[PDB]
Amino acid sequence: VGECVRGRCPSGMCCSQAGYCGKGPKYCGR
Repeated sequence: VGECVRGRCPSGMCCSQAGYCGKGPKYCGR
């Protein structure tokens, strides 16, 4: 979160095209 940690995310978060992890349209969509 913030970064996708080595490409991973914490509990149910998603990874954006920018290598940044969070929850929302640009994270779980694109």
